[PDB]
Amino acid sequence: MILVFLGPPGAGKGTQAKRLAKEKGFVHISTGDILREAVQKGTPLGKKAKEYMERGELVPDDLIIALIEEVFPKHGNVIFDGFPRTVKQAEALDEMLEKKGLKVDHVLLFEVPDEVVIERLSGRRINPETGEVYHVKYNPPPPGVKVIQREDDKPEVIKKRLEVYREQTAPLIEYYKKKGILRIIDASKPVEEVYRQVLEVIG
Ligand SMILES: Nc1ncnc2c1ncn2[C@@H]1O[C@H](COP(=O)(O)OP(=O)(O)O)[C@@H](O)[C@H]1O
Ligand SMILES: Nc1ncnc2c1ncn2[C@@H]1O[C@H](COP(=O)(O)OP(=O)(O)O)[C@@H](O)[C@H]1O
Ligand SMILES: [Co+2]
Repeated sequence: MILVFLGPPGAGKGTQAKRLAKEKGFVHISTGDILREAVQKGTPLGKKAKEYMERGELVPDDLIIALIEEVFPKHGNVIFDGFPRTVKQAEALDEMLEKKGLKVDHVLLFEVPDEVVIERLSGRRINPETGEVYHVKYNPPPPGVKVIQREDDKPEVIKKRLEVYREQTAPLIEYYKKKGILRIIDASKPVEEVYRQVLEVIG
């Protein structure tokens, strides 16, 4: 089965997806994670993407659409996490799945207010050795463990990513609600609670 996790940055989409992949064996496709690997490796995608990312802008559709083609697994259930981000991306995803006799089964919309997303992101910390994600207030790193804060988690960039989310990504809500596959999630709640609600949604 094929899920899309949709919603603003910091809503908790990655936290839930990684949890789901791990416990239920979903294939977790994180375009954010994939892109950062590429940038850090200086691949051609990496080198081109870098500037858009640093600046809180969207990497161009064609690049991302091709990236998805590359990583989409022949078998397994799939969580799309951070893709699609635009209407053009969603149209292309539909056609790709189609050629494979597949489709998007559920779009989960992680609803959470602007106020909450700023607190989630500004406090997001990463363990660079394992890539485990933490938060200063809600799930603090173990003492003596070194962690970084991502550049795009800075206030100015956060502001721009929110803006980008509202302009380009938010119209996906109506796009999927149209298909009758959009389920709403209350992403404001604690992790365990948001998680139980994700499980109930997907049966
Ligand atoms: N589907 C996509 N289409 C275009 N660009 C993307 C996509 N996914 C990620 N990116 C780029 O990578 C950056 C980091 O993505 P992501 O980790 O999903 O952001 P967030 O901090 O909101 O989780 C995005 O701001 C964007 O520049
Ligand atoms: N339900 C929640 N309540 C409180 N904090 C959360 C919750 N879900 C995630 N977080 C924290 O908020 C930050 C954003 O989570 P993340 O999954 O990285 O966001 P997204 O993937 O939607 O961009 C992370 O630091 C994470 O540890
Ligand atoms: Co993420």
